[PDB]
Amino acid sequence: KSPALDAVVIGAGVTGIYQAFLINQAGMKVLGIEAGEDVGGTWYWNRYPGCRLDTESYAYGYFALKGIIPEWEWSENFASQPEMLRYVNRAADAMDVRKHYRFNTRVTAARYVENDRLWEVTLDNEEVVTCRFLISATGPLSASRMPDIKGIDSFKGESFHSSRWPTDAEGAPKGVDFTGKRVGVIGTGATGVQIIPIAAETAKELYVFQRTPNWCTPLGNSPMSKEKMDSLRNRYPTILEYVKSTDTAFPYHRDPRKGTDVSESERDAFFEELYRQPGYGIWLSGFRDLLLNKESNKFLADFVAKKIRQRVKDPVVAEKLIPKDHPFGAKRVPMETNYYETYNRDNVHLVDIREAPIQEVTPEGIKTADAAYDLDVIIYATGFDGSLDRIDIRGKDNVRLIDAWAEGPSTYLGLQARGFPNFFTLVGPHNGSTFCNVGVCGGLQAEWVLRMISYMKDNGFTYSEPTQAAENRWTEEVYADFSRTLLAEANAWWVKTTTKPDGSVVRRTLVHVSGGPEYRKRCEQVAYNNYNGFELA
Ligand SMILES: Cc1cc2nc3c(=O)[nH]c(=O)nc-3n(C[C@H](O)[C@H](O)[C@H](O)COP(=O)(O)OP(=O)(O)OC[C@H]3O[C@@H](n4cnc5c(N)ncnc54)[C@H](O)[C@@H]3O)c2cc1C
Ligand SMILES: NC(=O)c1ccc[n+]([C@@H]2O[C@H](COP(=O)([O-])OP(=O)(O)OC[C@H]3O[C@@H](n4cnc5c(N)ncnc54)[C@H](OP(=O)(O)O)[C@@H]3O)[C@@H](O)[C@H]2O)c1
Ligand code: NA
Repeated sequence: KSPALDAVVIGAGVTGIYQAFLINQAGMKVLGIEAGEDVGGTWYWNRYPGCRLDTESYAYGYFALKGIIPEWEWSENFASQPEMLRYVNRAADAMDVRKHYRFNTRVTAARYVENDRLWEVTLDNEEVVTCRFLISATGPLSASRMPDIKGIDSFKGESFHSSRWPTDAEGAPKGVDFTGKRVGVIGTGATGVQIIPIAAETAKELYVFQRTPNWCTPLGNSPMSKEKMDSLRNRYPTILEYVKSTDTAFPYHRDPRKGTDVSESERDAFFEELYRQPGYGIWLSGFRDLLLNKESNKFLADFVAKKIRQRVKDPVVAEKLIPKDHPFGAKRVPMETNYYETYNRDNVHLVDIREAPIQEVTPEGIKTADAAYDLDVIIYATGFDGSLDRIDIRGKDNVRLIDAWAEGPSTYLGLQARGFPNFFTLVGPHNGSTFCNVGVCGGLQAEWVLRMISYMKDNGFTYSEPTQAAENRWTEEVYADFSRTLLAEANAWWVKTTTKPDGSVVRRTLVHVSGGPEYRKRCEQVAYNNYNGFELA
């Protein structure tokens, strides 16, 4: 029995559509599957107020850099979601990729057929399709879901979850005019920090329910002149080589100096300058030991805390906005447009729900351990937590992917898992999404997988699976790299420690943090050497 398809690609975000385009371009038969109506992923689903890139538009736009849509015109230095969706749509047109997709269709199960070396993919628990290779591009973040909070359904006002915002016939978000309404926003991640300032413009009152403050820095967004855009486009071959060489694929690289190689005076001027410069420079152009050394991190953390105390008038509000929890840059840093100055407004209140946890949502609003809040609107900006978990993925011996990774993700090259032959996992925390410019990182990863699939076709191979030794070595290296950073202690739950019944200890990280260029170099050493570490047949 032979499969109907060379490959199934799950997902129509920037990663999946590019992967599908590439497979078809190589003269293979691909079917893409997408839950939503159309292309975009992130940029299709997230329509909340203030949704905007943290990556410079020209650097995220890999499809423009690569010469798929080089004529593309960015209107701002950090594109908003509507422009992002137009971008993805234009790319999809040029790739002529929509014809290879089933939209409005959810993959419910994927089961590997050992005797046939193929994947049975189940669509909406009904139709089954067969493919040689299954490729997930289901997103590094999973699921809009109501958060773990009692009484959400009881609220009589307007509810919004940030990743499911209601829209009008044009696709533009609706119910965004908060004139005369008392608003609650739960969560202060990158999503909340984008919503809060804009909600404040129209809301009668705004309560921010903050469980943990993040380190946020100014975005410094501005419009993009035609002159600048043309100048950038002309420089695209240089820009593409540059972003292909930095550790994150953002257009920034670490200063070669340690924090202690300069005086306190010099560090101060250095930070002051970066802080005022648009984009991630203050994080990604920092001293080389910023994420390796406690003292170095403290220099910058102390500086950013100084800035928060500058921008927020009330000294009490300010200290509750400054993290003590974690080092600077240990989470992907939220960038902001006048975030801190929002709290200076009369109609804006910070509610500390660490000290006073939410007990439940109510017909009238929200109830904390020591107060009740009457509200007309609640916005859940409460995040995402994996996209693969929602699919019943079964490998050899009917083993669940969920179980195989229960002790932490285990892969070779971040791309295949032993037990799951012919299955590629694109763009997730386990292969570097967390801190990447995903437009570039994801695109490069899809090209590598294409090259592997093409090699197998050329050689008549129909089976690929990592050896246990290659997978173990790779996964142990990924942990070792991670453990040398400050992230190890900062996010404890990012490490899975298993002490087996026999007494041995296994440590895995949920988050791969190695430099992109180094990671790709390793992938090419493997590929060139006839995919050493993969069993192929
Ligand atoms: C608000 C927001 C802002 C961001 N900004 C940046 C940024 O500035 N820079 C950056 O590098 N990264 C950013 N990211 C991270 C972002 O995930 C990537 O930039 C990128 O969009 C990921 O693309 P993707 O194709 O891999 O996944 P997605 O864009 O998430 O697409 C995955 C698709 O798969 C579909 N899918 C999932 N499961 C199934 C299934 N079972 N069956 C059928 N379809 C399924 C989903 O519907 C979705 O459309 C941001 C993320 C968010 C949420
Ligand atoms: N380009 C951009 O500027 C942009 C915009 C949005 C998102 N993103 C990316 O997408 C990722 C997700 O960001 P996000 O802001 O949507 O989510 P997030 O980072 O996970 O933050 C969710 C927020 O909600 C809180 N929270 C979660 N569950 C809660 C509950 N049950 N009750 C009360 N509070 C709760 C969290 O607090 P705790 O910390 O205590 O859990 C946190 O403050 C980010 O890592 C970011 O990189 C990027
Ligand atoms: Na105030």
